[PDB]
This record gives sequence, C-alpha cells and structure tokens, in this order.
Amino acid sequence: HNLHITEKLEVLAKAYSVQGDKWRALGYAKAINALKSFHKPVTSYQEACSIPGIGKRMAEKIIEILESGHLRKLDHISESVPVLELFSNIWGAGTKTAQMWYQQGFRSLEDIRSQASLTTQQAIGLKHYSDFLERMPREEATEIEQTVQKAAQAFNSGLLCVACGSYRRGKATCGDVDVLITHPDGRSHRGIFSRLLDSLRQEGFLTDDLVSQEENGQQQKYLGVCRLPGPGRRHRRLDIIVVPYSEFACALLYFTGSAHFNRSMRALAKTKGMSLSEHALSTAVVRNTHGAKVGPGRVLPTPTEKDVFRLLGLPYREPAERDW
DNA sequence: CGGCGGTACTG
DNA sequence: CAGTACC
DNA sequence: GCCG
Ligand SMILES: [Mg+2]
Ligand code: NA
Ligand code: NA
Repeated sequence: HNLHITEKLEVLAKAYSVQGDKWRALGYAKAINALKSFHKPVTSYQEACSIPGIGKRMAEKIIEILESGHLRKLDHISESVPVLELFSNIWGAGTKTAQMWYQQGFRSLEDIRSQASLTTQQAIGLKHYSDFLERMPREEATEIEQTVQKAAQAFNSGLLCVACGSYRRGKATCGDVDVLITHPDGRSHRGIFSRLLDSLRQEGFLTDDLVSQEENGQQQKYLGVCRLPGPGRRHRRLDIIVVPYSEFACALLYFTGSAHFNRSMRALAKTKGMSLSEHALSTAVVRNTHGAKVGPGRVLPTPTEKDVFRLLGLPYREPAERDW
C-alpha cells in the first residue's frame, strides 16, 4: 500500500544509516519493507505488532502518525543528516568519511572539491556525482553488456557473458551494469581480465577505473566507468566478475540479487548449519557461539540455481521474484 | 544478551 | 587492519 | 530497530 507513515520512517531509516547506526537503521529497514508488503493497511497498535518484522516500539510510533500525522523523531533530526547523505552519495565515500568531512566543517560538494582530501575513487565519484545517481533504461544496459560480450568472445568464442543484477531481475531501469563472465571448460577463464580490459580500453569504452587489481593475475572483479559512443550518452557504472564454471551457479545467484535476497537467503543456510557465498554452498559448517565460522565444510555441488534452492529446502524463485 | 551475510579491493 | 563496495 |  505504501502508507504516508512508512514514507515518514524511511526519512528516519536513511537518517540512522548515514549517521552510521547500521543496526538500528536495519531495524527500520525491514519494518518498512513489511508495511510495504501489506495487502491492505492496518490501523491498530495490535494488528500491527502481529505483522512479522514489526516490533513493539515500531507500532508505538505508527500510532502517533496515523493517529496524528506527527512524529517526534522527524523534528529532532540533526541538520546534519542531509549533508551526510549528500557526502555519502559520493562513490568511495561512506558514513565514516562523511562524518569526518562534516566534522571538519564541510557542508557542500563545492567545499569537498576545493578543500577535501580525496581518494582516487572519490575523485572519480565526485566527477560523475550526478551520473552515478541516475538509472539507465534497460535497453542501454543491453547495449553495454553486448559491448563487453562482444569484446570477450572477440578472443574466445567459449566465453559466456551475462548481465545480472536488477537487469536479470527484469527492471525497466538499471543503476549500473553487472556482467558475469565464465567458461564451460572450467579453465579458459584464467588470467584474461587484462586482455578484455585492454580491449575495452582500445574502444575507449572504459573511462575510469574504481576497483581493478590487474597486476595480480588472480583478480576477481572490475568496477569501473564506461560510455557508449555518439551524442546524448552519459557515463555509467560497470561491474564485472570472472568466476570459474564450478561456481557459476552461486556466482549467478549472488550477482542477480537482490541484496536483501542474498542476506535473507544466506541467513537461512546459516540456521541449517550451512553457508552460502558467491563462491559456493557449504554444509556441516562449524561456527562458534558468536556465529563465527570456526571450521569450513563440504562444498555441495550446485550446477544450477535450482540446486541451491533445492539444497536449502526452498522452492525456486525466478529472478523477478527476487526483487525484494 | 547479542546477532543481524559473505565476500573482494584499497591504502 | 578499517572503510567501502558488489549483489 | 527486531528477534531468538
Ligand atoms: Mg546493478
Ligand atoms: Na558512497
Ligand atoms: Na553493481
């Protein structure tokens, strides 16, 4: 339903997030995702508490709003939150850096540009501040995947390239492009990055690099910036991971998401004494009282996403049924 | 009381 | 290592 | 923040 109330909680959720109160912000995270997944809206301090994810304190405020239209917290929110959100929206900069800059008296991107000490990643983020905030129509996401897949098969017709993330989940727009590159023969994917990177660099397709350790042939991922030729083109974020065919499934699942999906999913295997990762699904995982993995385990074979759902006692769910 | 996902670069 | 990032 |  999307109640004007939850629309007032997200205002807080983001507040505690940017302020670095991850856990509390996480609490407001699921309580909102619940009120957003409600068939028809409620108006009782009880019926609400009933709803899974919504705790005592949560409903205590719901009343106030619905009931009133007022929310005490919203008015006592530090006049720092917006500036922290501004700063935190710079790629490479998080809550920690944001609070540091604010503490140093920084209040705008102007101030950041002239006086702030930036990392190479943040300098790039600031450079495309607006670009990194827009989404692209999926049609263009396709053109970018196609562009990488072309440069990939360009030297190995066996290379399998796919576009994951929100794309594979069937969204109209995309925040970036997440390309997965593997190889059925389980070996031909070895030490290829620089080949492709240098290829896409030839096409002038890549504009900037954020994360790319290529001096080490074991590089797993590439996060960078690209831009199609022609006018009206904007810079877009491009992520690329190359995994061996053996972990393809788990990689595909991971890269498809959503983020809340993998967390919730991995939390499930966690209970069943199992462990899931972009690499593989393990069973008989040894952990201590603090949930820390003390002993690895057996990597169950999983050549298809279905196998993962299956092994986790879960019914398969299409990429579109993962958008949560 | 205390976990809340599992992992890959950067400097 | 802490920070930040990918989903 | 919630929840075991
Ligand atoms: Mg994406
Ligand atoms: Na950021
Ligand atoms: Na991405």
